[PDB]
Amino acid sequence: SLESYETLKIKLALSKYMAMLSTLEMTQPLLEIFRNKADTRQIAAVVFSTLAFIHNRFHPLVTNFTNKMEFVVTETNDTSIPGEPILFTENEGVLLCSVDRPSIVKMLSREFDTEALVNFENDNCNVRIAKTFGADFSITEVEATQYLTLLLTVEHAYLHYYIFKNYGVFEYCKSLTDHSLFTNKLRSTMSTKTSNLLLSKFKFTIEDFD
Amino acid sequence: QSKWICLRLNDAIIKRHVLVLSEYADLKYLGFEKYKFFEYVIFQFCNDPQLCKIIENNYNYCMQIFKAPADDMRDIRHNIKRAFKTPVLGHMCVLSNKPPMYSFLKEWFLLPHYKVVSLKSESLTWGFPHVVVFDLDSTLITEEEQVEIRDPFVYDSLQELHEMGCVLVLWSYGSRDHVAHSMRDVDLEGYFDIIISEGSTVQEERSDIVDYNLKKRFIENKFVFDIHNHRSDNNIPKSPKIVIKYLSDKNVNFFKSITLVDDLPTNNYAYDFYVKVKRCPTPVQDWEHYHNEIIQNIMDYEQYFIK
Repeated sequence: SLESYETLKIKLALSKYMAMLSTLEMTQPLLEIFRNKADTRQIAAVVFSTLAFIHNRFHPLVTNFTNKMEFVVTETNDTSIPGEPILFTENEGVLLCSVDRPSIVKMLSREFDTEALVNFENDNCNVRIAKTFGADFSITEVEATQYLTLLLTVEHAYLHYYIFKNYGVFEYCKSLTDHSLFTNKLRSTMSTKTSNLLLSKFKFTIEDFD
Repeated sequence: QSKWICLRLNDAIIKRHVLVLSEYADLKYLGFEKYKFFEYVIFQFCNDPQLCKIIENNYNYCMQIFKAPADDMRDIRHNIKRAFKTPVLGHMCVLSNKPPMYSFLKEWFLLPHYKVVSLKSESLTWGFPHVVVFDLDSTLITEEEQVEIRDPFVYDSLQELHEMGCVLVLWSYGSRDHVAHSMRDVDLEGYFDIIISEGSTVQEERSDIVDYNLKKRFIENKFVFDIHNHRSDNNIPKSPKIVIKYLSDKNVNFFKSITLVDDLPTNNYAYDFYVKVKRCPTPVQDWEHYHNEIIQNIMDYEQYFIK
């Protein structure tokens, strides 16, 4: 399908993101790393590097980035707010961000489904048994799902940060009270590389019923 | 008039078929695993030598290089069959990503690629056949209102043609209705394979039920032929498009060659062979030289090249 190569390009950008940080400093699966305080600074650096890649692919026209900013890990509702497990802040010049690890840890736990859903295969001997006649790499779909999930999670944060930077604190608050600016906007200067951004990919809605 | 190049797949997991390329990078539309579905792929020769060099470095498939200034369907097929030592070849695939504008190839069957896996295989012959096309108009009938065969020898020769494993296709340009009476006068339903009618005219093919009396098992020979040329002339060519269409409808999927026998050279668009019928209001009984012509035309590839 014409859809097919777009899916392949999306998978390609996905893996292009994945491998670099899956090799650099990569000690253990994400869940193992995040389960404990073990190098909270490692978790911080991981998130920072993810944000760096996001800035890269959003604005690759100029690859430079201000490496300097502060990290905060917190562990309590008093320390967190629903819906935004990441929060940017600025204090008298001190640019900082804060996150609640347990929220995301709990989040990355229910990915247990399987996709017995729709058409595939074109089940045929030619498809399979024809080539049944004739003629450490360890990865799995559930882990790919988890990692893509976390990426999409960080997308929200990165957009928030970008807008806050470009428009100042007032609009930061305004947007947090109302993300309507996010509402249905591919429209941009090309420098956003808006097609690079995964909002363009898939769509969802609730129905309020009874 | 161009140089040309072709892929030959290493493993013909699907055989016989060929494709035509506008870009070497068009591969990206094909993506993973889809490449295994095509035996050959022609491309116009590289202008940039680096493209041909990358080709030469590639080991995933074999390839060939040649000149074909003869920008003709059948001549290109001849050249490729020479290059790959093969008597019979499959259909030519096309994609929504529109083909290169080699539109001199316009008049042909075009295969929407995805069908290729869906394609059946057919009982109709145990071996790959040749095919021969015929008309009614001034064709093999005597020209009077009631017609003899030009020879009963020809009458039975039509039957014996089945001994060679070859296909008989009659498309009367003449009117539909009378042909049923014609066959009732002299029936070749036991002697002939395929029947079509009402080809006489080209008509404005642009965007802007039968057998009620006697239970014939015939069809609407539907007007589905393009204007195809958008020009001021007067020609009604026999359409390989329509012919291959009805063939594959009869699940006829591969063939060695096709010949035309007709009174109009004009309708021949580079058919492999043309037999200009001699007009004949009397039984000429000349058939034996027609026989010889047809037999030698068939025999052409026994040397493995038609010449």
